[PDB]
Amino acid sequence: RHECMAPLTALVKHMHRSLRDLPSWMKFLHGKLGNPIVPLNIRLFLAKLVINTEEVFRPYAKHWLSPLLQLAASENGEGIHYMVVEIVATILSWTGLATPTGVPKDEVLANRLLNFLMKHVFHPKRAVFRHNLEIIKTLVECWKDCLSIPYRLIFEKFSGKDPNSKDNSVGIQLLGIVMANDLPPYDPQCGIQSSEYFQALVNNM
Repeated sequence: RHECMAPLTALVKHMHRSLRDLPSWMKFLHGKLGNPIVPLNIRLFLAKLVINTEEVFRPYAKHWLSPLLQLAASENGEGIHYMVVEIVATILSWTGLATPTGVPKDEVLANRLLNFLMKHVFHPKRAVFRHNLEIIKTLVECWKDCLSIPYRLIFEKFSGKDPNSKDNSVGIQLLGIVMANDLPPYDPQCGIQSSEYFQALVNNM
């Protein structure tokens, strides 16, 4: 809870009230954020400020998302996954008002964050884990454009070593949640085998 910057939020609110690029000392911030070469502390400061004041620069999300998007990628000290979930929720606070489809880079970074989340979608508390579950639910039900189901590693995270343990069921749950949308059940070019990829399902059942 690094908090020594509330007057920055106050002045941002005042500038919004006292006053499609809007360089109200803003494009300077966008440039200093777009480069992924800066100590992570400054990234944390700007992340807190945008998390507090996204509503000010609402008619600029179509350019705001991409530097934030690459900031989310490779995000490596007060708990990294915390700020990860808040920034992804804030960047998903809109659905059609801004979307990651204009450049190949946005789909690339969307795939990267997908990989990170699905390799890290678990918590023993089973409620914040469920919280992650509706996070994936919301993102898959909103975007459907930059999304690219891997079908390779998800195979073994639902299948596993075939134990009696209740470990891989998270994979089955995430498959069901993402398949609540109209996504294809299985891409033959993905998952390599694409045939016994469901045999693992029947063994798990």
